[PDB]
Amino acid sequence: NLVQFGVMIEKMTGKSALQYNDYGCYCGIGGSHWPVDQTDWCCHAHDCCYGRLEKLGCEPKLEKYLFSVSERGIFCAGRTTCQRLTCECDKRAALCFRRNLGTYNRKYAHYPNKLCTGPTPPC
Ligand SMILES: Cc1c(C(=O)C(N)=O)c2c(OCC(=O)O)cccc2n1Cc1ccccc1C(F)(F)F
Ligand SMILES: [Ca+2]
Ligand SMILES: [Cl-]
Ligand SMILES: [Cl-]
Repeated sequence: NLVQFGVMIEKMTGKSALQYNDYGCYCGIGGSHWPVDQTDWCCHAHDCCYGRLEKLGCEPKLEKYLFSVSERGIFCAGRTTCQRLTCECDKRAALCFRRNLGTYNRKYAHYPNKLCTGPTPPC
């Protein structure tokens, strides 16, 4: 249930959402070992954000929220607090991606999971 996040990613980065799937060791489902770069740390932080939401009773993988983008930035909304929290985790990630556009490297898109090595940093 990832239409909204993808749309947020595209608005904020100018790239297709597909460019952030399987990026590094953390972007995409699950993740492990040490983040390859700052964009990947965004995804590590995002996974941590979702785990916090799951411990609150939310289902952030499934929640559908509402959002807009102006110049003031990204405005999050939703009927429930869980939807709004999901939007906040995604927003922080999309902003993090935009902020690190400067070190985004195409070589890490679709990164083979065997190249993920090191310890798994804690949340
Ligand atoms: C960037 C990202 C994710 C992350 O932010 C992350 N931390 O792993 C992500 C994701 O993470 C949620 C999680 O693993 O808890 C699952 C599926 C696709 C994901 N993607 C890619 C993505 C995002 C939005 C819409 C579509 C896609 C996709 F996969 F189609 F490219
Ligand atoms: Ca992930
Ligand atoms: Cl976060
Ligand atoms: Cl609803």
